[PDB]
Amino acid sequence: DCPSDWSSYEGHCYKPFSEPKNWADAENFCTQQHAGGHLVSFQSSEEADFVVKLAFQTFGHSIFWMGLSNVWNQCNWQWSNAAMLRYKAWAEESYCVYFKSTNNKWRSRACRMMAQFVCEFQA
Amino acid sequence: DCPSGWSSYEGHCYKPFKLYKTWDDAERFCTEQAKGGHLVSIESAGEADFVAQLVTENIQNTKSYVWIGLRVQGKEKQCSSEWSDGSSVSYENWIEAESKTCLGLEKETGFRKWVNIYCGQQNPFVCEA
Amino acid sequence: YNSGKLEEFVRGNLERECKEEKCSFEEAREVFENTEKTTEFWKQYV
Ligand SMILES: [Ca+2]
Ligand SMILES: [Ca+2]
Ligand SMILES: [Ca+2]
Ligand SMILES: [Ca+2]
Ligand SMILES: [Ca+2]
Ligand SMILES: [Ca+2]
Ligand SMILES: [Ca+2]
Ligand SMILES: [Mg+2]
Ligand SMILES: [Mg+2]
Ligand SMILES: [Mg+2]
Repeated sequence: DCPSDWSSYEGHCYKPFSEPKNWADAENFCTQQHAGGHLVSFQSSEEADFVVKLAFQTFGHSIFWMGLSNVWNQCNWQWSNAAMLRYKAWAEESYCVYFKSTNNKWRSRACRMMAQFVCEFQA
Repeated sequence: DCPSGWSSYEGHCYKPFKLYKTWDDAERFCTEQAKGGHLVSIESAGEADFVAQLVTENIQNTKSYVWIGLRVQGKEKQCSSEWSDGSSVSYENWIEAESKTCLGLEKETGFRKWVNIYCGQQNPFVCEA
Repeated sequence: YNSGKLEEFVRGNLERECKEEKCSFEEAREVFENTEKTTEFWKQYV
């Protein structure tokens, strides 16, 4: 059974937070909220639906960090003319994933930016 | 030397187009504008500066984004493969437009920085040969 | 336009973000929440 301030769903515990934090600070904060804590991860649509609803029910319309970071840094970025990728001029260094509390769609945001978030751990 | 309408910079020829095409269409279009043509490849700060100047002088609308040739060559929506809790990323639910695996130049950053944007967006661009 | 603070916590608004301010394709999309509608908008916006 989850802590009084958390919500239970299929054997896991979830809790949304309103403190604006960047991705890294949010993830770190989650590890400190309970043993095995992390930013929420969606292993299925059912789980995602539960979390989105919880977030909206608690704080209304806002954006919430999910547990995915540096999502394109390992991708195979290549120049169409096959030129070697040496020089770099990225406007943003890293992107992270979040959801807007009105639906369960995955969205991207620079990891350095702020957002609310949802923590999760296995009960 | 470069054809009329094209501009020369360190051995290559560049040309901006005020045509709005998706990344794929723009890239294909560029391969037909000159032998060996492609969306521009920014390989140095100087080239980045040369292209920035070319864009400012030819692409009026400062609201537009300008395609460059660097993009994720693969089908992945993300390449992390793992959540912060250590579990694998299987289920996904991206809005395709949120998987910004293409890059464009824009006014706010002086057309010198690469901004992650949706590949299906129709934007003006620069070809290089 | 994105000031870079907490403005994206609130619902999108075409007038505020695209008319009174310059907006990116994505900001418009966060308003319509339909990529095609945003593409139609984009054609007439530029
Ligand atoms: Ca989970
Ligand atoms: Ca080049
Ligand atoms: Ca704004
Ligand atoms: Ca905005
Ligand atoms: Ca917005
Ligand atoms: Ca304003
Ligand atoms: Ca936004
Ligand atoms: Mg107004
Ligand atoms: Mg968005
Ligand atoms: Mg249409």
